[PDB]
Amino acid sequence: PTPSAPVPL
Amino acid sequence: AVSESQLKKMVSKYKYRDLTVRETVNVITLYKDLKPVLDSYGTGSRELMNLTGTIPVPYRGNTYNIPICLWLLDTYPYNPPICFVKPTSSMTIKTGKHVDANGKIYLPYLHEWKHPQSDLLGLIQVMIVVFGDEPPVFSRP
Repeated sequence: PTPSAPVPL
Repeated sequence: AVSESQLKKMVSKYKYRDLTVRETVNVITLYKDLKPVLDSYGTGSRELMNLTGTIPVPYRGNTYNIPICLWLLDTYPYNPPICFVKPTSSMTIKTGKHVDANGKIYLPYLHEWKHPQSDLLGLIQVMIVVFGDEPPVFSRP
């Protein structure tokens, strides 16, 4: 339930 | 643990109250991390209900909890919601085709929005597909 985002290319 | 009674309260000034409450219930039932809140948008006097939290977005076989905020105007569902990606301190907004510098979301679904064909569940379904293809936020490298 914690906001997450993918790593940059 | 909100209730339909409390939600109806939040939208006392709305033009389509039950329709807004009904869809909000549908959204928070399917998307457990989206919470309804009555807050001010732009001006302290412009109180509106918004759905804030995250939505599950699969990106290359991995699910990410993308932070968003959906402002429901007092004309919902006849007018589309105003949507934003809300980056945390560990991420940055990826300005691109569907997201501007301020994190405002742009989607064909929003641009041509019309009741009854358009609804929040449909909108979020679109976001999951679109953001799964092009994430609106990325972690700080």
